[PDB]
Amino acid sequence: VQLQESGGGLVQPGGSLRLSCAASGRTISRYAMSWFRQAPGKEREFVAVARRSGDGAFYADSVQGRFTVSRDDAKNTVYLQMNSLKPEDTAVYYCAIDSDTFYSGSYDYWGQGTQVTVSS
Amino acid sequence: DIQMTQSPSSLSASVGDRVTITCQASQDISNYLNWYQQKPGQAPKLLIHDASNLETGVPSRFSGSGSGTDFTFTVSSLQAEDIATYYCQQYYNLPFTFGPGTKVDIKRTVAAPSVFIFPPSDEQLKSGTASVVCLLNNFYPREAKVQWKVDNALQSGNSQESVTEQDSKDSTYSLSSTLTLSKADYEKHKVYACEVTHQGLSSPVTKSFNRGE
Amino acid sequence: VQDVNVASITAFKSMIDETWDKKIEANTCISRKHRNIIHEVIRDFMKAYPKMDENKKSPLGAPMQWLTQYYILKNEYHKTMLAYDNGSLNTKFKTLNIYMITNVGQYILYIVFCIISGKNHDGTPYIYDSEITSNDKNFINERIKYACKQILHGQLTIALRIRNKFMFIGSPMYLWFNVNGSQVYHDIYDRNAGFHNKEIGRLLYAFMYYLSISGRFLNDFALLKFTYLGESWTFSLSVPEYILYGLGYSVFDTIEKFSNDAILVYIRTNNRNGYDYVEFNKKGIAKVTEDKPDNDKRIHAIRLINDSHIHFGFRNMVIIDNECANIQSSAENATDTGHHQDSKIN
Amino acid sequence: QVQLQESGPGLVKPSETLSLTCSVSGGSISTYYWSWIRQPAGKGLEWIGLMYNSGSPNYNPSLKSRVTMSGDTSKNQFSLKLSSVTAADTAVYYCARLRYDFWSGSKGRYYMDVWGKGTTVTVSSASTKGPSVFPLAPSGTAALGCLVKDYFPEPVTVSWNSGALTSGVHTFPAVLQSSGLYSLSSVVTVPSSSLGTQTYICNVNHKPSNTKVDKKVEP
Repeated sequence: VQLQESGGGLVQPGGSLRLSCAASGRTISRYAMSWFRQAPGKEREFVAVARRSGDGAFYADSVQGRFTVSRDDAKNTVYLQMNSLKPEDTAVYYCAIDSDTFYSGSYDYWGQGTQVTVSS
Repeated sequence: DIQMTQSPSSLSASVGDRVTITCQASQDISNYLNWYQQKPGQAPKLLIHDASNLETGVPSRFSGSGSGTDFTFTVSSLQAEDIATYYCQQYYNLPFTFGPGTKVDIKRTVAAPSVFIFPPSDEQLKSGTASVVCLLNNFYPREAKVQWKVDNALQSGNSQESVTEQDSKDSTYSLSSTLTLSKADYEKHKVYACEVTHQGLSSPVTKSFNRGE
Repeated sequence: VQDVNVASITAFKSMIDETWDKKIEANTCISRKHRNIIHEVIRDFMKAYPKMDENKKSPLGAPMQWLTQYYILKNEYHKTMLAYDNGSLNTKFKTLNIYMITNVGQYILYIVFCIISGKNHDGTPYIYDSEITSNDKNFINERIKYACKQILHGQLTIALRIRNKFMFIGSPMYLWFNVNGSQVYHDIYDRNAGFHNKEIGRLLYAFMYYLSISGRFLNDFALLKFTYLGESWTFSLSVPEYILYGLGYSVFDTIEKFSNDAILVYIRTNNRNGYDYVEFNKKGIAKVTEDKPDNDKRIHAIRLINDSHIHFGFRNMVIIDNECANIQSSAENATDTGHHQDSKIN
Repeated sequence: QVQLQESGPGLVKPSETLSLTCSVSGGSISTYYWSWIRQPAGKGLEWIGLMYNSGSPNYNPSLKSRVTMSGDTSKNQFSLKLSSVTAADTAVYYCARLRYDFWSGSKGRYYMDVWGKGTTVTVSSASTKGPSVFPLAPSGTAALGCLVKDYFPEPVTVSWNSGALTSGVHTFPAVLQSSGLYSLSSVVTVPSSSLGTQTYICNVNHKPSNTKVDKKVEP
């Protein structure tokens, strides 16, 4: 099972981006999908999680109201719409599968990560 | 007697959302229905009488309606302090009967747990038993996993967990895991670790100590 | 054109003089003569201006003609009353308030003059003149509920300070417009533990407890219906004297029966320390053809005999005892003895 | 100011009689209607019976033979007696004031608006046992607490610094160990700079055994 991500890039402060993460070998419909980011010299912090359809999406304080996480179970792909971008959002964004269907956060399989840079 | 049903059995909503609870009666009870709010650790508090009349002092965000068999309870703008179990009760016939209740939970942003471990206190070892307590403090969502490893050996069937009710201010949860060991088995090992996973944690968080050290 | 009964004004003025210096003791109660006077003053006050003017009516149906200054000031009974004997009763009244009352004359004069002037104990009127034609049902209901509640609550404040047990003047029936008697009962007693005392305001308790368990309009469950000047009231139990005296109803009003149950309509006292009554059985209008007794002997009480709360009809509580200390106000001390002293008139 | 408070033995042997008392302040019991309501742990509410101001009781037909309710005017209390108890009677018992309304139909309208704090009663053949209190010593923000182990039956009240320390306290619900004895822990998060400056004492209280323990937690 592999997680390929894309959509990163350089943006002016206040711009918007849409990240994507396609999955292979396994169906994401039964597992929750989380988004993490890592700025240089910091730990990998939580951004958003997209549980199974109907179980809701949850966000972090730093990204609440600006980011929206969604999923396309038919295409085995999850997304992260990023609006009102600020330089503090510059990091490498990863996507992980919660291997536990009970939502305990057993992040076994991760993506390669894509770079998001916000600067003028 | 007259039997009451409530739907849903539980629900999770964010602050500001419009929440609606339904209550059904097995027969016509006109508007002889009460609505109670029971916050954790308290007695039931009467909010609405006669299906739609608010009690004195109840916030205006609470409202109710209905007459006959089906009844509706609505919180127009859900607040964090409203975490409770809401019951409906009929007084049309004796005996008075309550509904099964609806649990209203608050949805908030993700907060990772702060993990702490506590070795057994020297006083307890004199009893022949050792209790290792692991603490998960103020986290959301409620789902979390706790694993005990003594000398890097995963434990099973020798620990008990306890979760607090949702907090009425920051809407978080707290979990404890107590590993109970005999003094004999406790002294045979050195490192006692508590591994915690949570959806807000990218990698499992481990807190451990060394016996004596 | 207005019907002004000057006799009740003279009897009231005499009653104040004879009682202006009588200190209210622990068991002091208002005599039958004085109650019948008080009962007649309020009823005569309403009949002076019985209806509202067609061009200044309440769309809610509230009896604004007895609640607002616009109608009370041109009420010829109110005008004659406040000016009687060089306005001496008005001079005495202007010196009284709830917290200084100590004598019977002060108690009676202050409570009654507030009612026939449409004034609350804090000086505010029951209903403002601008609210006569008001369509705000909830707002008008609160004001009428406040006036009705405060009449009973104010007397309980007096009874608690004096430690009196049986002084009682009721809220007349028209002040119960949309008022929930069960609410008034719980509102007052939940808010002052002193009123629960076994020696404090017993006739006030008996009046409010009865109204807390029997609503004004019982609809299909109604057995009796009183009506006076358009103000109606229904009953399904026996009607003790403190209910008819408190609400201001007379046994000579429009009494209507909706069942074949037998009722004993006490109307007067007799020379053998008993009570003369008239019995009715059939459905329809129960008209008392007897002469209306004077203030010394008049009685307003009904004992209901139902065979389908019975203590309300017991002889010694359905009629207020003349001995103030022997007045019964609860089922615990309710006795039904002495029927051989009464007499049937039919 | 109507206020209610339940009281009674927290332990009752099977087949024996449960006895509870509700003390009323701020008004006479002869003024209102009253009712008993019980709620087992984690379950719903069951109406036991009502009592009118005349003392006449009306019981739930489910318990219509085992219950007796009576009033004491001299003490301003009313009691609840439940005979032949089983495990199904282990619950938290509440007494409440039953406000009534008879001005919207002959069918009375009844509301339980004033509730007591409730009392916990456990039906068991075991004997009461006091708890053992052990400190959870700490090692920006630090965590410390107390371990209330091996007691029976419920409940146990835990406070910190005699009620001075309230914010940040988490007293977990008790767990039933395989020995039949309950066990809980109460924790609190404090600033790291106060571990040597501020003194922290937990106040464990177990009514069924008359056990009050004040334990000092220190690094």
